[PDB]
Amino acid sequence: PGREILVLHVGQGGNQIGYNFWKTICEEHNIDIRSNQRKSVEEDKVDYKSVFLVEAPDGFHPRALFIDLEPLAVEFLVKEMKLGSFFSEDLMVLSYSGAHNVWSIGYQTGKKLIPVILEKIRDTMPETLQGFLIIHTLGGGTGSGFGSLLTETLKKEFPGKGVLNFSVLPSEVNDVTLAPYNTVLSLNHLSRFSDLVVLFDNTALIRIVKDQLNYPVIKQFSDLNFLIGRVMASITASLRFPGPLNMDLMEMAHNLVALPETKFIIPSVAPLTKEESEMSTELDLVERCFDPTHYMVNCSGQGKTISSVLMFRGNIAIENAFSIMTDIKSNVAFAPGVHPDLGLKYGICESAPVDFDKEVTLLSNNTIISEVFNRVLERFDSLFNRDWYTSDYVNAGTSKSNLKEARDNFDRIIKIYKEIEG
Ligand SMILES: Nc1nc2c(ncn2[C@@H]2O[C@H](COP(=O)(O)OP(=O)(O)OP(=O)(O)O)[C@@H](O)[C@H]2O)c(=O)[nH]1
Ligand SMILES: [Mg+2]
Ligand code: NA
Repeated sequence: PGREILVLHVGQGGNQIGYNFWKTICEEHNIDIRSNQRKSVEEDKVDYKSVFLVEAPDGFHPRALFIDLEPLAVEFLVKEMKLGSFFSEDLMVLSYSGAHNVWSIGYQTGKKLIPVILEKIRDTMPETLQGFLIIHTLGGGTGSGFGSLLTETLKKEFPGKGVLNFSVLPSEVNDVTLAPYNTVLSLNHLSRFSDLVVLFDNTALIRIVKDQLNYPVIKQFSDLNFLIGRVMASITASLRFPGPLNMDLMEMAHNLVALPETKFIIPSVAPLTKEESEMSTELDLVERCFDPTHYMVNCSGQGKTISSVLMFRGNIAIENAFSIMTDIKSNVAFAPGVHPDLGLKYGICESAPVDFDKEVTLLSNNTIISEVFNRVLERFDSLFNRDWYTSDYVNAGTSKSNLKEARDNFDRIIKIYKEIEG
């Protein structure tokens, strides 16, 4: 017993992403998400289901909480996807009134539900829990504010356990005009209390789906969020299936976080289709992961990699994984202080993702984060310098001084990344 993880889904986006994540986890473990049972004994594989799944005498359940300040996103999701016996009511923490896209309302209002959330965690979490994953968007009010509150709360209440965030940044044109405030307040909070923040944005996700999967249309967020679920599943695969070289959450964080502030990570995965997994080399897949076309954050270029984690899944030639390392270091730009022999952390798992031959997942700590964050800062300043949209932050406990304090700390993080870039 040990290595267990609890996943908290917060707000509309965080819970919708949760559907794709848990669908992927059940499929990888050959669990029927509708019956809660193994699909069969014969195809039960040697694995460690307890990382994300609770086995009870009646069947399997997600080690998850489904948290929102309004009920519709979760209720509609559970009905449409027929999740009623897996996303069960005892795992939901729902209110009625919404955060109205204001971080401060999400933070304040969420405080009222913290006792129930802690009781549920303390009621069912094994003592050996290794950590928490918080799934949320940063541009709305509940994912951002309540997610921030939860990051702070768990790090304070459970010292010694990992707190990792999977966080969706605003799109290149924001689809919430308040998103700069909500994103700066969230990234400030996560810089204080998270151990590692894995970032995504919808501009990059849409580009990948349209250009790598060539979907003719995206009608529901499930046809975008599957990419976030894929990253979450694959970087934990070596906790759940056999393989030559396994790694846990804080093992990956320790290899990535060069300075305490540099905890903001860009993920990528290759290939995106089964057909490509059958006609690709380890070299080709790693090169795709390091290419901006595959980054799940919208970036202007390759940037400079400070540190990276690569998970090789499936039918992997270990000699190829090792021999390409000099080629990665020669062909990918790394930050000036990175020694030629350093900057790579490998995990190798024998389990391929559903029906693929092999797959590589990259977590990159990259100086280009400074460009992504600077753009957020420029959006923030365009509102804040005019005093636009501040009233309902002020009315919910975030003074104008507090907004500025969060902005200035955010800027200090940007400058650390820019300094490392050289
Ligand atoms: N990738 C992805 N983005 C989403 C999803 N749902 C919403 N978004 C994005 O998330 C941001 C809006 O945040 P929501 O998650 O809707 O807000 P919330 O956390 O429910 O907060 P409130 O509605 O303000 O209480 C926008 O940038 C949306 O485009 C989703 O399922 N997947
Ligand atoms: Mg909402
Ligand atoms: Na909303």
